[PDB]
Amino acid sequence: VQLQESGGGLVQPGGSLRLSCAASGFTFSSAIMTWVRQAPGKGREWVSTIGSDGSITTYADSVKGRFTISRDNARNTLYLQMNSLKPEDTAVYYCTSAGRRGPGTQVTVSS
Amino acid sequence: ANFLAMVDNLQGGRGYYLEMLIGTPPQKLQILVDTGSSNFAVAGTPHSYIDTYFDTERSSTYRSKGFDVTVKYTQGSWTGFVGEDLVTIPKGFNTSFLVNIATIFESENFFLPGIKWNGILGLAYATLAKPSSSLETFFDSLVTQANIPNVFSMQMCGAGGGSLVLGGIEPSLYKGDIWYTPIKEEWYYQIEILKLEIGGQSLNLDCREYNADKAIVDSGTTLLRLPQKVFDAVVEAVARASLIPEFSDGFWTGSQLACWWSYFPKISIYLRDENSSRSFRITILPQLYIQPMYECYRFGISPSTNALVIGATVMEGFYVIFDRAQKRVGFAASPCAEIAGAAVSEISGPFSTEDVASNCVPA
Ligand SMILES: C[C@]1(c2cc(NC(=O)c3cnc(OCF)cn3)ccc2F)N=C(N)SCC12CCS(=O)(=O)CC2
Ligand SMILES: [Cl-]
Repeated sequence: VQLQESGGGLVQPGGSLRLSCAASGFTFSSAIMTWVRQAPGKGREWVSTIGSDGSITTYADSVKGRFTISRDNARNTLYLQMNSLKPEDTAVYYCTSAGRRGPGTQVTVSS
Repeated sequence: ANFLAMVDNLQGGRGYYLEMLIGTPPQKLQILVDTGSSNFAVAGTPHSYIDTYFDTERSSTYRSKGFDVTVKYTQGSWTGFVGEDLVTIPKGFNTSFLVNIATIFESENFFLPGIKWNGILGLAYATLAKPSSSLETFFDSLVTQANIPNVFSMQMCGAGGGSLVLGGIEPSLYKGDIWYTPIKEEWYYQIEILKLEIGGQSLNLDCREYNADKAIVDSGTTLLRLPQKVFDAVVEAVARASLIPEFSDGFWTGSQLACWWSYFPKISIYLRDENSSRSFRITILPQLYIQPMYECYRFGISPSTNALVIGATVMEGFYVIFDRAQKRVGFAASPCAEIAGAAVSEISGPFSTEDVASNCVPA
């Protein structure tokens, strides 16, 4: 279960990013996918989960209305569209599946 | 998560089960807590010997993966559809989590008559998950989605219900010290047994005999299962140490009962500490392995074709911490493990490991 995230960066408050995660070494079209975030000196925080066919999506209350999870099973890619970003959203965002995780992508929000 | 709300969340010698609410709207099922498997498997169809089952057609949020899973074994089988749905655990959490679920439609001797549970919660590692290790386990979903540490702990109070604390350790479920032994391999909760002691006398056996095939901690096994050579040594040592006129051959093998405690010896299992030069012993008194069923009793230890299984016979005496994060299994004596005002289990240490080999697992 190989995972590699991208699409993070340095943005302003009220900004936007689109995270991606490429997947390989497993049947991506049958896998539950989850975004998690981790900032230094803070607890691990679940962002969003999506079922294998993409129809069932769940979100943390901290990101509801602002972030959207999606996937392209044909392209073996998971996504996180991030809107209305604030300094509290600053963290490494990583994808996890079946106890494995990718190295993650840095999201930084600052004035 | 609330660890105090998880106290007394299991109902119980036919297994300890957790109330789990599945689908939309929620369907209440009773699910066996099993640290020796890794699938979340429930009853799918209307079967004999069960009260209720999970009907996927009544759940609006259920999604089928479009494939089956089959588990083969000597004394039976089970086949089921693999799907996905939202699950909540009322006694511990107040939000739903998206998990994989196997719905059993046919099976041989799986659901026994007079059993209250109608599914199994496999809490072992991804390695054991079927059809493959890519099928995300329930606890991996829970750790990731609920923001809990990668740790659970279990207490069984049937000999004295129980508690499955998902996310950590509850201080009210134990007294004294927690002793940790390393997880040698992450599949089952495999730990290294160094020595077995009956009435203060060590069995004159190579420590590889205790870890031949594997030595595991399994809440889904009823008895202390021992390999045939180890089992025969334990029976011989218990028989010699016992003051009374001999038990029958049938009592040892489980074909007949013994009807009627100082006359019976203690059984200690030595486990290697995180420091390899030290060990600690988990000790069960006769009340745990001579099990009530004139009062008649059954022998709480059985022979094994393959593995040494630390089942419910032993787990009844201890609060067991499955510390997956730190690759170790913790043990502390259960305050609820008490019959007739006497503690039916003990824990103690440290003890030296100078005489025994550095690795008792064969390689
Ligand atoms: C899933 C399974 C299992 C366990 C139970 N347990 C109990 O029934 C029980 C009852 N009482 C117990 O303790 C006393 F309360 C404790 N476990 C049931 C069905 C299973 F499918 N889990 C185990 N840990 S080993 C048997 C096994 C796995 C190996 S395999 O596939 O060869 C056969 C099935
Ligand atoms: Cl999955």
